[PDB]
Amino acid sequence: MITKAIYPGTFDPITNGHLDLVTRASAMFSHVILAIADSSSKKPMFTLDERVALAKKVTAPLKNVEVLGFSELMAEFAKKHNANILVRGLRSVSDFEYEWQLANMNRHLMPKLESVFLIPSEKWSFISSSLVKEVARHGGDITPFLPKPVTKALLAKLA
Amino acid sequence: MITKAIYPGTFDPITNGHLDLVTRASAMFSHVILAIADSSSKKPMFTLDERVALAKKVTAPLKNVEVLGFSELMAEFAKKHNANILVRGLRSVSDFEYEWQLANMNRHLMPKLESVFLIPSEKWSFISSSLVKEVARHGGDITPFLPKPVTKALLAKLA
Amino acid sequence: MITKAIYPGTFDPITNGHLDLVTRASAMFSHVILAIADSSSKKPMFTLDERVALAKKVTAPLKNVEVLGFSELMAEFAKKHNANILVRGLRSVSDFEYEWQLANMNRHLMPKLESVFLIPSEKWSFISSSLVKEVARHGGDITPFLPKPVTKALLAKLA
Amino acid sequence: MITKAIYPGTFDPITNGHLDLVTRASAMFSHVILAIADSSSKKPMFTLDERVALAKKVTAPLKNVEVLGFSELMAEFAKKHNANILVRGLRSVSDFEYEWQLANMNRHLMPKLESVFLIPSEKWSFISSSLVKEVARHGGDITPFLPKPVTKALLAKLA
Amino acid sequence: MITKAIYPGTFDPITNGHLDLVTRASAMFSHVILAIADSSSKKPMFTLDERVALAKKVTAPLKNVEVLGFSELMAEFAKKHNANILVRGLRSVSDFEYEWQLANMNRHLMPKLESVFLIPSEKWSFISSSLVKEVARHGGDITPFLPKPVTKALLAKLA
Amino acid sequence: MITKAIYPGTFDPITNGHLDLVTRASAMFSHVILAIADSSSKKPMFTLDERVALAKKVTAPLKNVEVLGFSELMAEFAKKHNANILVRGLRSVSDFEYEWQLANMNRHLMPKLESVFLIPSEKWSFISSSLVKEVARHGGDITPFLPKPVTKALLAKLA
Ligand SMILES: CC(C)(COP(=O)(O)OP(=O)(O)OC[C@H]1O[C@@H](n2cnc3c(N)ncnc32)[C@H](O)[C@@H]1OP(=O)(O)O)[C@@H](O)C(=O)NCCC(=O)NCCS
Ligand SMILES: CC(C)(COP(=O)(O)OP(=O)(O)OC[C@H]1O[C@@H](n2cnc3c(N)ncnc32)[C@H](O)[C@@H]1OP(=O)(O)O)[C@@H](O)C(=O)NCCC(=O)NCCS
Ligand SMILES: CC(C)(COP(=O)(O)OP(=O)(O)OC[C@H]1O[C@@H](n2cnc3c(N)ncnc32)[C@H](O)[C@@H]1OP(=O)(O)O)[C@@H](O)C(=O)NCCC(=O)NCCS
Ligand SMILES: CC(C)(COP(=O)(O)OP(=O)(O)OC[C@H]1O[C@@H](n2cnc3c(N)ncnc32)[C@H](O)[C@@H]1OP(=O)(O)O)[C@@H](O)C(=O)NCCC(=O)NCCS
Ligand SMILES: CC(C)(COP(=O)(O)OP(=O)(O)OC[C@H]1O[C@@H](n2cnc3c(N)ncnc32)[C@H](O)[C@@H]1OP(=O)(O)O)[C@@H](O)C(=O)NCCC(=O)NCCS
Ligand SMILES: CC(C)(COP(=O)(O)OP(=O)(O)OC[C@H]1O[C@@H](n2cnc3c(N)ncnc32)[C@H](O)[C@@H]1OP(=O)(O)O)[C@@H](O)C(=O)NCCC(=O)NCCS
Repeated sequence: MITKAIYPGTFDPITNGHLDLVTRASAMFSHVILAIADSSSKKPMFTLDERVALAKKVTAPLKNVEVLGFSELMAEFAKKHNANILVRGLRSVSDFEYEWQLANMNRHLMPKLESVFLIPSEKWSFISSSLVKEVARHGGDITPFLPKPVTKALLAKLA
Repeated sequence: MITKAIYPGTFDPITNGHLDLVTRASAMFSHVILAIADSSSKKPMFTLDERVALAKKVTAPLKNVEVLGFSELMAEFAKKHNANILVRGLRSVSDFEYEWQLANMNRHLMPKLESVFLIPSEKWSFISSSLVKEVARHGGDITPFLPKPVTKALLAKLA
Repeated sequence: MITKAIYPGTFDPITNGHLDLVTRASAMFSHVILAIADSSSKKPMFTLDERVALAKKVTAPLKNVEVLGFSELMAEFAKKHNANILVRGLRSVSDFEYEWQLANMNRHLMPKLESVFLIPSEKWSFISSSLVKEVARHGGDITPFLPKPVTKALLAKLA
Repeated sequence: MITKAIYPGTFDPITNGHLDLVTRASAMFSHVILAIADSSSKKPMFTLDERVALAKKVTAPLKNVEVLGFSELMAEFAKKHNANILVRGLRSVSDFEYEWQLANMNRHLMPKLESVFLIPSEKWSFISSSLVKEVARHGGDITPFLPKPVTKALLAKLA
Repeated sequence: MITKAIYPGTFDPITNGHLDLVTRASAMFSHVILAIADSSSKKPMFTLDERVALAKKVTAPLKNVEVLGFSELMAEFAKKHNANILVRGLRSVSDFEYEWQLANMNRHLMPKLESVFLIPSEKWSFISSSLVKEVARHGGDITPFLPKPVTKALLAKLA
Repeated sequence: MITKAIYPGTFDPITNGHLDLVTRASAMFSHVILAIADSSSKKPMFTLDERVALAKKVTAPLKNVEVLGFSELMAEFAKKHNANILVRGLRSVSDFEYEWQLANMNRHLMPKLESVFLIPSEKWSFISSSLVKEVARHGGDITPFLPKPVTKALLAKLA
């Protein structure tokens, strides 16, 4: 039996929370696409190419993980790649509303794609990317929250 | 790659919500144990044997689902059955607290068992077993909420 | 156009929160039944007759409010009284889950009965009956939380 | 006894969720104004005139519903129209905070206007307008979520 | 300036979460009473004397912490001890409702006593005493969740 | 024993909710800095100097409160001022997520700074600054929500 899962997000940038979730998804499913949405209208700090390069560095040890950027409808991209499982995180109760909305919308768009949720380790659940960037903008130490090469890119982006 | 998942609960009795979640788990994983906890101290309405018999009737069409009752530590039962994935439902934000507590406890008890969460269909998410029993006690129609043989057993239990 | 609303609860005992909600419902609808469920299996402190007598004293100034005790299915009682609107309170986010479950169940039981929700005044929203009783058991002052005759009955019940 | 209710919102555009709530309000109250706030500072996709025209098409079968655009304080508009009831939706727990804030503010602005809340059908509760627009921008099917003429206008707005 | 804080609870038994909160309160305030409510009607597993003895062992290194059992109204006990600050934990969003209710009730009972809240370390926030006892009843390892002497007493209580 | 607390925020502008929290913090701690973040990237309505002047007027009666504007990392500012306690508000469950994220981030940035939370009076808990500004923009009365001199400045800012 073969599961092809998609882990979609803007990953701007990939964090230690994302790394925990993709590592766990990697262990459970045959193949995982870490799918990075262009999200142009959402004004990312890093370009799609920069985000893809960071995610590849961070997920390199995971054999059955593939990083792909995409600009289309997520449901269309999943269909294209024959994915049948969408994996998303729930850091705390507050994440539930939007995951429920997305999962219901995706149910309409691609009835065969099942959404499943993982709760990140307690080490990473409080991590908000906006707050990490805010701390970085003020020169605060963000090394615990991001992979090494991500910390390096973020600091460079802000210097 | 082979996933053996456990879907544990008291299932007192199995509802259309449980049926939706086990059917979806059945489609995703190689094998699913629908594991019914004795839960003696939690005072179930149906005996363990009655609950196992109902769950077998309701899950009979699902080839790769096995129904087993258990009285021990859930983590010990999973280890015994070489399960590596625990599947649980999240009906709404309110279910998150207890799933987060259980998942963290289970992480300590069996570090290799991953917990994953499914959100039931909008058709069934509002279903509370206590409220279904309350309605049944007052002679109200509960046919939409439970499989046919479960409705039959519940009505008999209450007549 | 004529609205007959039902405001159902265990009212064990009626509080200043209930009084605020029934007073507001009284102002909006043609007629309001303040319907007191027997709720025998839920072990009320006050008998149904005691609860009905307290609610009558407290709602006496409200011309178009009628207090009735009932032991059947709430939906059946509403049908019996030709009620088309069920009014319930939401004190805070935490009350939402159970109101959503009840409203969906009631939708199945009586499709024509509409449930509508009021948020109690900030003066009363934090009031929990269990906590008021707990404070009363320890001789603490509960006069702000209950109508005068209710405070009198509760104190007598506990002396 | 006569209830004039106001159902205020930005309605950008009116959705099947709004239609469900206004239809239910229509059944309960003598008259309903579906009041569309200009909300200029909130940058709507559709002009006020476009939104009013869509809401009129969608609410045409409801005899006692009137659609009006307004740019002033909602409380002032309600006073102007002698409305005594404000109806708003609660899709899930997450909507509670803002409704509680608005209702308290409106209590100060117009003490006689009562706010009352309806929970939309399970068919529509997960619908977020931002997410529907996002799906539409990517060419995904949004026909289940919006009335036919709204789907038509949205698609045209985005082509 | 001198702060005498009270940290009240049933402490049945004291956990590593309680220890974290009392240690932090100890660092901030001049004196802390760790106040153990008899809570007879709430059916504790450990007697008041057993709970007091466990809390004394666990808080012994904290110079300015005093452990006292009490059976009266918490507000009366605080007044008796001239406490002006009540410290309580918030493990997650789900704890907020009851703390808000208690704090408002305590405001009425003793207007000069201020309630203040601490969030436990991420190491301990998921710990539920009921779930720890449930795991202990089934022979599971609970050593990470309770101080050593508490683990010893609990195991003995259950053997 | 000496507590130096910091109460940080954008205070754009200071509200009666902030005044309640700082007054309570003033009563509990030896010294309180009401610290106003420049928050340039968050586009405040009032300049930092305007916000500092308003906060000084409103906190003038509080002997042990000092108002200071700052543009750096909050943790760095606290270290600079030898603060050991950070005080923040929790108006309702909805505020918990962001306070938990901030508190965890601040734990990493300055391990010795303890965060503690106060719940504002029921009089002020529903107050949202964005909604007060929205009401002010439409000429509605906001006098209950802001100190007198703040109402004066806001009205002038909007005329
Ligand atoms: C991109 C897409 C997957 C959303 O992903 P995402 O959650 O926004 O991406 P990320 O996990 O990397 O995080 C994005 C932002 O929202 C936050 N976020 C993510 N999940 C969240 C949740 N469930 N609740 C609240 N915030 C959340 C992120 O943390 C980040 O905020 P931050 O910058 O402060 O960290 C989704 O919109 C998508 O499928 N895009 C393609 C177009 C499409 O198909 N749209 C319709 C899908 S139904
Ligand atoms: C049995 C066990 C899996 C819990 O399962 P469960 O969720 O209670 O079983 P069910 O899904 O059938 O429901 C049980 C009751 O709690 C409710 N419930 C289930 N999940 C819930 C959630 N996350 N939040 C709130 N309520 C929930 C159920 O609906 C039911 O209530 P109801 O009678 O009104 O319907 C768990 O305690 C267990 O693993 N037992 C074995 C012993 C053990 O190992 N304990 C330690 C595990 S960390
Ligand atoms: C009685 C009935 C209306 C529920 O009412 P109720 O909310 O329990 O009655 P009250 O408002 O007086 O409060 C009952 C208890 O639950 C609490 N409560 C009420 N609404 C709540 C909410 N939505 N969320 C959490 N707790 C709530 C009450 O405060 C009280 O607890 P307390 O003793 O600490 O104060 C309902 O079960 C009923 O319709 N009974 C008749 C039988 C029936 O038809 N059942 C099926 C209906 S779908
Ligand atoms: C317009 C007004 C009624 C708010 O209405 P509204 O809820 O924003 O309008 P809609 O229901 O059509 O939705 C507006 C946006 O916020 C969302 N929303 C609506 N209610 C919500 C809730 N309670 N919680 C979270 N989001 C909500 C909507 O879905 C929409 O977001 P989307 O574009 O992703 O769909 C209100 O601000 C108003 O009265 N305006 C007039 C000026 C005024 O009087 N202001 C002070 C009133 S106290
Ligand atoms: C005892 C008293 C302080 C409550 O304390 P407490 O929170 O129940 O005591 P603990 O922190 O040790 O925990 C008690 C139980 O409720 C849980 N709990 C504690 N705080 C909680 C919260 N805010 N939300 C949900 N559950 C909570 C505990 O974890 C424990 O459950 P568990 O056995 O699964 O672990 C309170 O009722 C009191 O002041 N008692 C004296 C009498 C009185 O004055 N009453 C009126 C006070 S307003
Ligand atoms: C400024 C800082 C303290 C945040 O404070 P703040 O909460 O935003 O300031 P205020 O209390 O005056 O309110 C700011 C806005 O967010 C809202 N808000 C405040 N606390 C909130 C909460 N916990 N949840 C949701 N919204 C909240 C405010 O009400 C206001 O919104 P409004 O304009 O509608 O009223 C924080 O970002 C900071 O420390 N800044 C300095 C830079 C830094 O060190 N960053 C990293 C800290 S971990």
